Amino acid sequence: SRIINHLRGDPVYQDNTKDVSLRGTFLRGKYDDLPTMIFFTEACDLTANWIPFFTNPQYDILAHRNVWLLNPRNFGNSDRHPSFDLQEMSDDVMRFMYSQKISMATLGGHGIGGKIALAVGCYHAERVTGVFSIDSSPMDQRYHEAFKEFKGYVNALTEINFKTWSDKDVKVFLKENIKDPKWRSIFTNNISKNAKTQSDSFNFEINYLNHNLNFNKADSLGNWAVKNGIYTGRAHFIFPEYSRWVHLATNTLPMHKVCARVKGFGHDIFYVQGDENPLNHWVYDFENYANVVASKLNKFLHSYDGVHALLKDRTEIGNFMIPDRIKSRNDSKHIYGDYSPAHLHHNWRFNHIYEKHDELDKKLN
Amino acid sequence: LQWGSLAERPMVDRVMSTSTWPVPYYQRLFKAYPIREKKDKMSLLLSDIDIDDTNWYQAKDFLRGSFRGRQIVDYVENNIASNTYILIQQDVANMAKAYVHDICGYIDVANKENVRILSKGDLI
Amino acid sequence: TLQWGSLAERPMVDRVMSTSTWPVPYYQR
Amino acid sequence: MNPIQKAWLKILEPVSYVINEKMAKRTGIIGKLGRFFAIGPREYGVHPINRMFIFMNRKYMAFQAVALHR
Amino acid sequence: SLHEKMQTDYLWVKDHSQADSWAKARTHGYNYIAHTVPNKKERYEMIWRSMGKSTDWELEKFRLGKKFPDRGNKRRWFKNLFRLIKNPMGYIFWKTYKARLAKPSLIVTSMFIGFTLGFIKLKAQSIAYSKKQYA
Amino acid sequence: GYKIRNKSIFWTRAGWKNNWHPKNFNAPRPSYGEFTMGIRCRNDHHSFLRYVQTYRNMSRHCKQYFLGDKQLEETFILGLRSLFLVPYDSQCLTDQIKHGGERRFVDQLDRDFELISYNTHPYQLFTYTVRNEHLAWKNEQYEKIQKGEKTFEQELLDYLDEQVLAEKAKLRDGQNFSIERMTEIALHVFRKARAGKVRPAQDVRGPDGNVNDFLEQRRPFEHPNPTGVTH
Ligand SMILES: CCCCCCCCCCCCCCCCCC(=O)OC[C@H](COP(=O)([O-])OCC(O)COP(=O)([O-])OC[C@@H](COC(=O)CCCCCCCCCCCCCCCCC)OC(=O)CCCCCCCCCCCCCCCCC)OC(=O)CCCCCCCCCCCCCCCCC
Ligand SMILES: CCCCCCCCCCCCCCCCCC(=O)OC[C@H](COP(=O)([O-])OCC(O)COP(=O)([O-])OC[C@@H](COC(=O)CCCCCCCCCCCCCCCCC)OC(=O)CCCCCCCCCCCCCCCCC)OC(=O)CCCCCCCCCCCCCCCCC
Ligand SMILES: CCCCCCCCCCCCCCCCCC(=O)OC[C@H](COP(=O)([O-])OCC(O)COP(=O)([O-])OC[C@@H](COC(=O)CCCCCCCCCCCCCCCCC)OC(=O)CCCCCCCCCCCCCCCCC)OC(=O)CCCCCCCCCCCCCCCCC
Ligand SMILES: CCCCCCCCCCCCCCCCCC(=O)OC[C@H](COP(=O)([O-])OCC(O)COP(=O)([O-])OC[C@@H](COC(=O)CCCCCCCCCCCCCCCCC)OC(=O)CCCCCCCCCCCCCCCCC)OC(=O)CCCCCCCCCCCCCCCCC
Repeated sequence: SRIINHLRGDPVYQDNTKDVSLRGTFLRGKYDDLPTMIFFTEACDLTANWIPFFTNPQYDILAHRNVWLLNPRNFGNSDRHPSFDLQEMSDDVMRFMYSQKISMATLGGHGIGGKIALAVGCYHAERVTGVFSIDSSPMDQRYHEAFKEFKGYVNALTEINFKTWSDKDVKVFLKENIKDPKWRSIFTNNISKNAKTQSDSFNFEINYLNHNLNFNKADSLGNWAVKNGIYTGRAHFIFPEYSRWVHLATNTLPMHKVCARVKGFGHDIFYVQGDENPLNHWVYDFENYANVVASKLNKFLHSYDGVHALLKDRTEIGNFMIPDRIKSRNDSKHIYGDYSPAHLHHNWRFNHIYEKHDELDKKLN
Repeated sequence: LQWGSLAERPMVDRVMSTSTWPVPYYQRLFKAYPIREKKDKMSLLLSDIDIDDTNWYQAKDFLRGSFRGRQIVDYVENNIASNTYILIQQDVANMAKAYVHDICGYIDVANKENVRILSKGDLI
Repeated sequence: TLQWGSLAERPMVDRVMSTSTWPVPYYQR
Repeated sequence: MNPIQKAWLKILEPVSYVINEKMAKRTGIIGKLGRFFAIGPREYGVHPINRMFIFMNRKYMAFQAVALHR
Repeated sequence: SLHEKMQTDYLWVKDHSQADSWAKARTHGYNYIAHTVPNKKERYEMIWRSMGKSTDWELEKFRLGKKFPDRGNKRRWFKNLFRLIKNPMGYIFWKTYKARLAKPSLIVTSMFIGFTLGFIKLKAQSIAYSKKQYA
Repeated sequence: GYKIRNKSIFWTRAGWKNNWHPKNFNAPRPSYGEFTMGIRCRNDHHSFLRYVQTYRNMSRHCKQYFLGDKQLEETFILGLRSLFLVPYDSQCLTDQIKHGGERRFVDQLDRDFELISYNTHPYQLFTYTVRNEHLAWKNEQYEKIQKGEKTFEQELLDYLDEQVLAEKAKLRDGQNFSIERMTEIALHVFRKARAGKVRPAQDVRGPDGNVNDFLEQRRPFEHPNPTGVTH
């Protein structure tokens, strides 16, 4: 009703990668003015599944930020385009932020969603306050067993023909071809019947997706290319102890390799204590995994997200002075010294809060 | 005095910053603590301590700051047969007794009224 | 980061394994 | 800050006036010279030697209490 | 359309009022480069991307424009030298903190000290033997 | 995938994508008869006929080593034309080249014929090697057909014709057997067939991220000393 507001639209196939519009759910915050959070769900996975996590009073995440549960191109309700270039998919978000009048946002993702979130910070860092990645890493996952199954399932889904196949023929096809319970449930709920019951189809573009995965090259979603670059801002990574996607042994190095400000394990990288279970990827289902992610998430948003690099925490804003490089300012009669860096309002561009407060300041004097 | 908007949070939570390239390489090791002052903040040791004597002793201290609280303290420490001020309710025995002894006392009120109304005159 | 460790352990930070096997051979092909 | 620094300021009161009021705010090399030799409180004026004694004094004194308290 | 709409929008591309007074990095990162880090190639991409935004991805303007050094690194050797003189123990302590996190055994630490002090002891004897040769 | 982002990639001081008349200080200037005493120039109008005679020599001198292979003469002719049609179809404005593209290409082709006259041109040696590898495989088929045996190529054609009948015998709802379906049927047979062969590892990485080379033998150590020859 009010707290839950998801704009409604129809996917449009686009020949130009720039004329792509993103659609998703918006969760309003408790308080009037709060920075915004953009969260990307797992590929081919529903945004609704993350609603109970962000709308739980015990966690109380909305008390911190407004949440945009957004679908990438070719997923959910967003527009469709065969290219999956993270640079193109990142510009899509920047246009969404512009159309919605968002100056800068907090980015999050689950699995492959984490990659999409980090790409935006890599291509648009001046407008991203922080990144919170869940069970993902900026890494090539083409040869990870977890990815192969997803890559394998998507290929099996191309065999079904909704026109000829009956509803029962589908259910039998999924159970036999899809062994994973969660993936199976995700795909079933992704099936939708268009108006006038003309026929049933998947909400996500099965053709464009399979080509990206089946080709299994740099543009594949499992792959993380050197072209994506480096993320300059705040980044926190949280993944299960026993995770098929991110192995603690070596899959943590890409974080240091791709994120410049990542301090290391115990500060920006954590593992959730858990058992070996292929379903641990879906932390929102298990309370134990979710409770830790939420606490760590609330801590990142409250103290670490949107904080200058050389400052430890948000507590140091206004009391820690950063050294200045000589000959860095245009003014020639400037005595170089330490300064506290400027932290701006989350939507200072599309509002006039600075113009308003300037007037109030004059009234004092 | 000024309180602002209840809905709005402190400007610190709203004010944000973003990164860019180039980036400083230095990774902060510790938080700066040039001046040793941590006033007005309570100790974090008071985290998971179970109920003890400090709870009823501090309760009286705060209750004695009010007029109604002073009556509770004086009555509890004088007119309650308990071997400890750490009151723990695990049964509603003492609560039901006080209710049946009160709600029952107000019985016969209607029958009493009937006596007056009916003793007024004889129908016949 | 630019502070990866000592020179002797530099060839350690290169390997990225696709499986959960321990210990992991360090050499990156 | 310490008493010895305060004594310098009283002695350098007229010098502080010339460099800060007149020179420091002038343009050109005269300004660069005044802003460079500006007089005031010391940037990075701490004395590590004095701080070193304080540390070693406190560390060695705690050792005295253990060795002497037998 | 939405792409060009936001590019032209002044609000979307507008420096904050205090932006002029802020310290500005006047280099793209091509003056001092990290050559042996595993993200070497990723660093170059951010330099290439920064150079393109300055010229609207028309790098002919960069070829024609003036190239400048990193004037922020000026006099950096002198400055570190004065900090070492001001407080050598603090300069040495913090510059070696991350290295000292991995402490070797008592045996190794003793070998370092023993061989170092023994080398200094022989150096002193050779200085003394030179005074014997001068006499 | 990846596109060049620099918009000025094809810019030169002479214009966009100009590889015919690069800009240089000593530019061509006209000459006037009434004022010109003498001149030393090597340009002439003999390039057209040299272009013709050069084609006839390169063709006739390479056919000396084809041994009457008519199919090779015709294939070589198509390749020889592709080498002479470069200036006629190139983006480069070969008519606007600095000092005459006609003379330039002719002199360049003459250097090729010099090697052809000695039978040392890489295209010649490449042709002999490519042809011998082809005839050896065609003779292997001929020897198998004369013996009544079936070739590996016919076993697939026959195995594919039946697989199509099985697919169209069940495709009754629709009746458009596209070329796409016909294609993915053959590829499924080629991958299965190619995998059956004992071929050297071509892809760097197999199903796992590990490389498929003989050097990708890591711990644990479980191989003993190597054994000697058996008598
Ligand atoms: C008619 C008769 C005429 C008579 C007079 C004739 C005289 C002719 C004068 C004309 C010549 C000057 C021309 C003007 C130059 C203008 C150029 C310019 O714009 O500035 C560039 C230059 C650029 O510096 P920058 O951009 O600010 O930053 C530097 C970088 O960051 C780098 O800094 P960094 O932190 O990164 O560290 C690196 C640095 C420092 O690196 C080092 O480690 C070197 C340290 C050298 C000093 C220490 C030596 C060691 C021994 C002493 C130990 C001291 C430390 C001990 C510590 C305590 C120990 C317990 O490297 C340098 O060497 C920097 C030098 C500046 C660059 C110039 C090119 C140098 C290449 C050659 C190097 C070898 C020469 C070294 C000369 C010394 C330079 C300081 O600035 C200048 O230095 C200008 C100097 C001009 C001063 C002129 C003053 C007036 C001269 C006349 C006075 C009267 C003289 C009378 C003489 C009588 C006869 C003997
Ligand atoms: C490379 C390998 C081979 C190395 C060989 C050895 C190298 C030389 C060794 C020298 C060691 C002597 C130590 C002296 C006592 C230091 C005690 C102390 O607590 O330190 C803090 C102490 C500061 O404590 P403070 O007195 O309270 O001053 C703070 C005030 O706020 C200061 O107020 P401010 O902030 O306004 O001042 C600005 C500041 C920054 O400005 C500068 O310092 C830069 C320019 C300074 C001029 C260049 C210095 C040239 C040498 C000085 C003159 C010759 C020697 C004088 C005698 C020094 C020995 C006491 O000035 C200072 O930092 C302090 C003043 C510097 C001294 C200048 C006056 C020198 C004349 C002394 C007169 C009084 C003594 C009577 C005469 C004694 C002779 C009989 O530092 C010093 O005073 C100077 C230390 C110099 C050390 C340099 C080299 C250290 C690192 C060597 C590494 C060895 C390799 C092994 C490393 C292994 C790593 C893995
Ligand atoms: C003004 C005077 C000028 C002249 C004198 C100039 C003197 C300059 C010396 C300056 C310092 C040297 C550079 C040090 C860089 C900073 C420290 C460092 O290396 O970062 C830590 C880093 C690793 O240490 P870490 O991160 O703490 O990990 C260790 C674990 O935490 C825990 O340990 P772990 O379980 O992993 O392994 C056990 C332990 C193994 O136990 C050890 O640490 C072995 C050391 C035992 C004591 C050796 C005797 C002490 C040497 C100094 C006294 C010299 C005696 C007099 C010499 C007379 C002839 C000149 O490993 C270590 O802890 C570190 C060993 C790695 C080698 C350390 C660097 C070489 C030794 C120092 C060179 C000294 C040169 C002085 C003279 C040079 C003249 C040209 O070391 C490296 O940089 C890796 C480099 C690869 C080293 C292996 C291959 C080296 C092959 C060349 C050997 C050269 C021998 C030279 C002999 C000298 C003549 C006899
Ligand atoms: C009731 C039962 C007994 C209770 C006894 C009470 C014990 C109280 C403990 C009190 C602890 C004190 C804490 C404060 C000190 C901590 C700071 C420290 O330096 O500790 C090392 C500390 C820890 O090192 P670590 O890497 O963790 O290794 C720990 C252990 O070494 C372990 O390393 P590991 O795991 O690799 O084990 C291998 C081990 C393997 O060792 C073995 O397997 C057998 C050892 C056989 C030794 C044979 C000796 C043969 C002698 C032949 C010599 C003949 C010449 C005689 C000349 C006669 C002339 C006629 O080899 C070593 O570890 C060598 C360690 C050197 C030990 C030297 C002392 C040996 C005898 C001590 C006897 C004490 C009574 C114990 C009775 C127990 C009997 C069951 O090192 C540091 O990192 C701190 C900085 C050290 C900088 C170096 C300079 C330090 C020197 C100043 C220290 C302060 C003042 C002096 C203190 C005493 C130092 C010896």
